Amino acid sequence: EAIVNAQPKCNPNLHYWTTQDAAIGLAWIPYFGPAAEGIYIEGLMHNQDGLICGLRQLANETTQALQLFLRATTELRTFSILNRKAIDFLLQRWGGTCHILGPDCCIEPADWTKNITDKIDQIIHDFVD
Amino acid sequence: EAIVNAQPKCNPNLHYWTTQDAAIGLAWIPYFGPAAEGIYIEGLMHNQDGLICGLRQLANETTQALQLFLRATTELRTFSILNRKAIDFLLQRWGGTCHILGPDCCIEPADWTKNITDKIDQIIHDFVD
Amino acid sequence: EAIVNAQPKCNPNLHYWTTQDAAIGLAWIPYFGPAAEGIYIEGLMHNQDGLICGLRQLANETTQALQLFLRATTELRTFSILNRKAIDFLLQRWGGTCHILGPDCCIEPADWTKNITDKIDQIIHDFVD
Amino acid sequence: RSIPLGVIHNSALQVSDVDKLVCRDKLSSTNQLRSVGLNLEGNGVATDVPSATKRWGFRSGVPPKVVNYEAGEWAENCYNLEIKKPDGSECLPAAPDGIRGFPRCRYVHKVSGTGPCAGDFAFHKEGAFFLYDRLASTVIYRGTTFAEGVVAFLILPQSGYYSTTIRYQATGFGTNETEYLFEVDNLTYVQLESRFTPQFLLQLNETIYTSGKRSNTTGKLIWKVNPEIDTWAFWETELSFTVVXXXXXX
Amino acid sequence: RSIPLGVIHNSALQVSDVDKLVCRDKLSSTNQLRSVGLNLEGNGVATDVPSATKRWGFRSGVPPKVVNYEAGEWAENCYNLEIKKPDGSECLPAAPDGIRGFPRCRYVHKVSGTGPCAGDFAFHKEGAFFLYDRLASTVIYRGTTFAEGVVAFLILPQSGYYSTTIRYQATGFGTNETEYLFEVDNLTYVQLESRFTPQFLLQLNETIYTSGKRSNTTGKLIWKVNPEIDTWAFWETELSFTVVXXXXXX
Amino acid sequence: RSIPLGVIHNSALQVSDVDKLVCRDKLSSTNQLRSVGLNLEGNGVATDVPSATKRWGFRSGVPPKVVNYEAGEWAENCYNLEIKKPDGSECLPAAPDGIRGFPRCRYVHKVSGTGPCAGDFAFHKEGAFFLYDRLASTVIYRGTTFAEGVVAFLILPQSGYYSTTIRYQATGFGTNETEYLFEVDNLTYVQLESRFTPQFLLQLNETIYTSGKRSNTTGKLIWKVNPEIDTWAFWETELSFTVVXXXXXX
Ligand SMILES: CN1[C@@H]2CC[C@H]1C[C@@H](OC(c1ccccc1)c1ccccc1)C2
Ligand SMILES: CN1[C@@H]2CC[C@H]1C[C@@H](OC(c1ccccc1)c1ccccc1)C2
Ligand SMILES: CN1[C@@H]2CC[C@H]1C[C@@H](OC(c1ccccc1)c1ccccc1)C2
Ligand SMILES: CN1[C@@H]2CC[C@H]1C[C@@H](OC(c1ccccc1)c1ccccc1)C2
Ligand SMILES: CN1[C@@H]2CC[C@H]1C[C@@H](OC(c1ccccc1)c1ccccc1)C2
Ligand SMILES: CN1[C@@H]2CC[C@H]1C[C@@H](OC(c1ccccc1)c1ccccc1)C2
Ligand SMILES: *[C@@H]1O[C@H](CO)[C@@H](O)[C@H](O)[C@H]1NC(C)=O
Ligand SMILES: *[C@@H]1O[C@H](CO)[C@@H](O)[C@H](O)[C@H]1NC(C)=O
Ligand SMILES: *[C@@H]1O[C@H](CO)[C@@H](O)[C@H](O)[C@H]1NC(C)=O
Ligand SMILES: *[C@@H]1O[C@H](CO)[C@@H](O)[C@H](O)[C@H]1NC(C)=O
Ligand SMILES: *[C@@H]1O[C@H](CO)[C@@H](O)[C@H](O)[C@H]1NC(C)=O
Ligand SMILES: *[C@@H]1O[C@H](CO)[C@@H](O)[C@H](O)[C@H]1NC(C)=O
Ligand SMILES: *[C@@H]1O[C@H](CO)[C@@H](O)[C@H](O)[C@H]1NC(C)=O
Ligand SMILES: *[C@@H]1O[C@H](CO)[C@@H](O)[C@H](O)[C@H]1NC(C)=O
Ligand SMILES: *[C@@H]1O[C@H](CO)[C@@H](O)[C@H](O)[C@H]1NC(C)=O
Ligand SMILES: *[C@@H]1O[C@H](CO)[C@@H](O)[C@H](O)[C@H]1NC(C)=O
Ligand SMILES: *[C@@H]1O[C@H](CO)[C@@H](O)[C@H](O)[C@H]1NC(C)=O
Ligand SMILES: *[C@@H]1O[C@H](CO)[C@@H](O)[C@H](O)[C@H]1NC(C)=O
Ligand SMILES: *[C@@H]1O[C@H](CO)[C@@H](O)[C@H](O)[C@H]1NC(C)=O
Ligand SMILES: *[C@@H]1O[C@H](CO)[C@@H](O)[C@H](O)[C@H]1NC(C)=O
Ligand SMILES: *[C@@H]1O[C@H](CO)[C@@H](O)[C@H](O)[C@H]1NC(C)=O
Repeated sequence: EAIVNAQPKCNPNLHYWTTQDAAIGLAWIPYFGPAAEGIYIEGLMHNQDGLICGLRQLANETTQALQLFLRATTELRTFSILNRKAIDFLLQRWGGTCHILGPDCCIEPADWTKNITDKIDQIIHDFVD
Repeated sequence: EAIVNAQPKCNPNLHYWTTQDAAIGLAWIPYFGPAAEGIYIEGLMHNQDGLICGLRQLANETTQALQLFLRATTELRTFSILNRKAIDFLLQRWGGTCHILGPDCCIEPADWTKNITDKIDQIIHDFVD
Repeated sequence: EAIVNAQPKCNPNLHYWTTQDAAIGLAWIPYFGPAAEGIYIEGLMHNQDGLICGLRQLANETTQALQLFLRATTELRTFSILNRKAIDFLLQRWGGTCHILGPDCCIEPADWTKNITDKIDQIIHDFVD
Repeated sequence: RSIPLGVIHNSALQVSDVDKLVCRDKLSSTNQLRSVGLNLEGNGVATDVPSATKRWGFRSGVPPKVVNYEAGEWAENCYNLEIKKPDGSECLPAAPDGIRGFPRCRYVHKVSGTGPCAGDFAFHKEGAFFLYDRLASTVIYRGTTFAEGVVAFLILPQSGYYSTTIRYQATGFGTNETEYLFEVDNLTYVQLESRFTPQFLLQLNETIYTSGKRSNTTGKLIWKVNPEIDTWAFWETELSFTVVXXXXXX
Repeated sequence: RSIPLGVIHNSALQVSDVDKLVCRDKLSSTNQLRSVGLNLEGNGVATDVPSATKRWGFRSGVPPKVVNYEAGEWAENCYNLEIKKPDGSECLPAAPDGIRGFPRCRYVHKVSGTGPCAGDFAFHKEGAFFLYDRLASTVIYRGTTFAEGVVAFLILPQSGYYSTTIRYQATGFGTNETEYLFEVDNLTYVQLESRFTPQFLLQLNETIYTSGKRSNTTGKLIWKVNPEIDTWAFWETELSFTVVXXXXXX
Repeated sequence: RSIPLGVIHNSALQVSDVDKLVCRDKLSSTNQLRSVGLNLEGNGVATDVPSATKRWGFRSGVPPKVVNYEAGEWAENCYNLEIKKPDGSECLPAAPDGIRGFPRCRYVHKVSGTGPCAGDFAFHKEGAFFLYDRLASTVIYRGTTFAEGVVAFLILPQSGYYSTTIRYQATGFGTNETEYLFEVDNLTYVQLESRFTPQFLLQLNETIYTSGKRSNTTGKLIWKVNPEIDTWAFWETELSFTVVXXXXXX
């Protein structure tokens, strides 16, 4: 379904920080590198396609399922949410037999079609004696 | 192989508990929700297809490999057993080149067969001049 | 790229230990089994194909990316490096639609080719009236 | 070895693994992967405190290990141990953060007492696990309710709760000279034997209270049941008191 | 339920999951999977200490839980709590190993004081999370800077930093009779109200210092702002002092 | 950057990643994925205590980090540090739960002593790791045997053990004025130099014992080896004593 922001306000700009930083010399060595306060890069995203106000509503609506997931897990949890999403993605497409030209099989025989029906003109065209 | 229950007795019924519970109002909020004792749902499984007595023997026979796995891992283990099983499942089927009509390739070209041999009657049937 | 050992020396032999050990009787039971010092098996690898000197240089060159990965993660890390590599491997091959005979699709229609062009001699050979 | 996996084929449970399935086998979601904890109770093991404690022992040099499991079985008998050495130090480690007791126990057999505890950790002598709240361990944690059991891993195809605490005192725990007493109150005890069921212990407790057979002094009173009194698995199912500080309940 | 996933379709953000994508949807790397922490600030919640603390409460019987997130939002208002019970014991647990404060805060509202703290852990009454350094928790940790917020999970398609600490004293924390004081120095305080913004508090602090309105004795001096003094969300934007130990700032 | 992966192609080891393999490359099991710990020893680094300790240093503001590895290399030289500050407080943190010493060490160089320790944690100055039992850390743990080394990640294609502890005393640890003494007994020491090999230290210890060169009083006796005494990497390979409390071993 779509995302309907129902919050009292929306800050349309996302001034964000992350740690997804080529290192400069020996800065990668923990002994010489930055302190914990200096490992962050910053960025600024605007509300193009309404993605920021949609993101704020998405995080708000994620909470119930997230809290119910955390209640059901023990704090000795041994799996990551995003890795399990990646595994479930692959299991949805490839967890069973892929029936070609089916709705649940992500196999396009496009070039394989115009490689057979293209090369029929090697047996029907060469029918001379 | 099959599962042969070799236990002195078998309780054929599994009165089980789990935490795989639509929430009721604000019950998902940890501040308002249930205590740790009240997060469990219960169920009762009977020995249809001998699954319960087979399950008891399976858990018994799993112990050696499970203990040997736990001895070889450090208690800082960073991977889950079931996620790794899911990954190994996909690697077994899709970890290499899928040779169509092979025994290790889970690709059924069924409808793709009766889409070519069906549509041969567009070139062999239309051979008029 | 290739691995160029640029170390002052290389020990060409790898006298290694690991815990990848059929158990002997009740030795799998932790109460009866070995102590922590006795769970290791040993092996000796020689420098065939220069793999040992290449391995020493590889571990040396892995450090920067490994340290930068560890700086960016919190010590509450919930995913394993090798499982994520396995997932990324599958996502690279099967994360999208597999176009048959494409460069990024690992589907070989070899036997499927010589099952159609082989069985054309059931309709072109049987054209009698 | 490799951890076996339970899969349903031909209307029967079979042991297999992800590397020996066929293309017909369809695993389309991690929801089909399940870990279950099964109680040793269900296999017919003796559950009384004397019999159960004989299956545990102390060992050093082996670090404890822990594995998750998602679903468990309602237990009739659980155990909760508070054992010390004669010098007063604790025999069992405190439960790590986030390890709660087994969640479904009809009878929790709480055992307090002493023993030499010749070992850093208490392990299961038969290789089984100690089942806590969705967590299986190789060792016993102090004052934490557990059920003995084992774990299975499955590929699935695409009723009020009451708990009663039964308290015991123990001497010589761990050794082959262990003695157990069933605690009626802080000064009235019954010498315990293997044949006493939880139901018999609760009725003996109710009989002693209503009949005034509790100790009415400051000293310790221990009752003995005469062998002439007696009354399968848990799922398939005129007293005279005179003192002889020992005594006899006929 | 199942944890929702944000995906971009038709130039708009939509909620979906990995089980309801189409073959056109291409996930070729875990780099496309991202967790983000969004601050309640961005939704228009009141951020003053009186309003913010009303959203938190103490509860027992619920273990704390923690989830990772990779990217977060620069916060204008964060909070750092040092609350004790009247008997002197700590109300909040020490931060677990490796949990650092929220990394980007323009104003850290440090609140020290007392309260009954009728509960083992402090939770968010509206179900939100307390955002620390790339870690979201259900409970508040002692002396650890946090921002209130929530977490979203996404599938992506294939400017100096200054922080100012604003210190408060609190009585009756948690109850519905909580009192707050803004600390100018260890002996000069201002009775706090919800309408005071961080910018107004810093200018009131600079005015009190330069005008010599700090306490020049050993006793405690508390200023009150008269309601005649006053001056939207954070992103869209002649004083007389006489003492009446209370006083008034007109 | 992205963590590199070792793969065998054309009878040679190459660095690559899962995103730059070809369809011919077959990864059919996680068993083909392996992490290995390689010792700095194998690259030809000086392993004596003076040389090795110069590669470590104390730093604050950087949290420690830890990564698993499955297989390791037998080490000739390991290290085990017990360093305190002059005020008696510990310089190094206790090993976290489940971190055991490196499992294969021919010589464990145990170093006790003092130093300023101007930093919360001791890091490797060259960016290497400290290898423990199947666990690599960025910092040194107290009294825990480690080998210096680095970790590699691989895609595989589809002999008695003896350990000897060599004890040292150290002053000015961490600084550029560090002094080391080889401990023969609790009252007999040898002033240590970089050129002394483990084999030379063990023979010097056996010579001092059998020749009665140990201290026979209550005071401290320190021997010095004269530079005229001397005797490659570890894998490719008439004494007069008079006292001058210093002394000389010619
Ligand atoms: C191509 N990028 C551009 C626009 C979409 C894609 C993703 C990125 O923005 C992400 C984002 C995630 C976390 C922090 C900052 C930006 C994004 C995805 C969905 C909705 C909003 C932003 C910038
Ligand atoms: C369709 N379900 C039905 C019958 C097979 C399938 C699986 C489920 O039972 C599971 C189960 C797992 C854990 C707790 C309780 C039930 C099950 C699988 C294999 C063997 C026995 C039970 C009930
Ligand atoms: C078939 N094996 C043989 C040779 C290649 C393959 C892999 C194995 O050696 C591994 C190894 C890994 C960790 C410890 C010891 C051996 C190996 C892979 C790459 C480079 C060197 C060794 C031995
Ligand atoms: C009410 N319960 C019942 C059915 C839904 C809810 C959850 C519980 O789930 C069972 C189950 C097994 C097979 C099919 C459907 C539900 C279950 C047992 C063990 C582990 C997970 C789920 C049993
Ligand atoms: C400098 N930053 C900028 C671009 C590279 C570096 C890393 C950061 O990455 C963003 C991003 C989003 C979408 C496309 C490219 C970069 C980013 C935000 C949140 C989480 C991860 C990455 C923003
Ligand atoms: C006896 N060892 C020998 C062979 C089986 C057992 C286990 C060990 O395994 C090696 C190995 C490498 C390549 C092929 C087969 C075995 C091994 C080294 C490092 C990490 C895992 C395994 C070596
Ligand atoms: C498994 O069952 C057998 C036979 O009942 C028993 O001897 C063994 O101890 C059991 N294993 C465990 C781990 O309980
Ligand atoms: C059992 O206890 C007796 C003491 O009466 C002792 O002699 C014997 O060694 C014990 N047996 C074992 C196996 O410990
Ligand atoms: C019984 O003894 C225990 C152990 O000291 C004590 O905690 C408990 O309060 C006592 N109960 C009564 C009723 O005396
Ligand atoms: C024993 O009986 C008394 C009397 O009602 C009761 O209060 C007590 O709980 C009983 N003990 C147990 C273990 O049930
Ligand atoms: C006093 O205690 C005894 C047990 O020592 C008990 O049997 C007796 O009933 C009590 N007194 C009376 C008058 O019943
Ligand atoms: C989500 O937004 C609604 C409406 O603003 C609000 O009532 C609710 O408390 C929010 N949920 C969380 C977890 O903040
Ligand atoms: C609010 O505080 C008053 C004290 O004046 C008290 O009587 C009342 O019960 C409180 N309300 C709540 C909901 O706690
Ligand atoms: C103010 O009081 C705090 C709390 O006791 C104390 O730590 C601090 O040193 C004091 N500052 C001054 C300037 O007195
Ligand atoms: C209040 O003003 C004084 C005067 O410069 C300054 O030192 C102090 O940091 C200010 N307090 C805050 C919280 O900014
Ligand atoms: C002394 O303190 C008072 C506040 O109690 C302050 O207003 C006054 O300015 C100070 N003294 C002088 C001479 O200003
Ligand atoms: C890798 O090798 C180079 C050259 O020998 C050396 O300078 C560098 O310190 C090494 N890196 C690590 C992490 O040991
Ligand atoms: C080395 O030690 C000397 C003391 O003799 C000191 O003066 C000098 O600063 C030190 N060098 C470094 C780099 O610390
Ligand atoms: C040597 O000194 C150490 C450190 O105090 C001590 O633990 C050890 O017992 C001593 N050994 C002898 C033989 O005196
Ligand atoms: C030194 O020699 C004595 C004499 O045998 C021996 O007991 C001791 O272990 C030796 N020390 C070392 C470190 O080998
Ligand atoms: C007594 O100790 C000295 C060292 O101070 C040693 O060289 C000497 O051999 C010992 N005494 C005798 C008689 O050897």
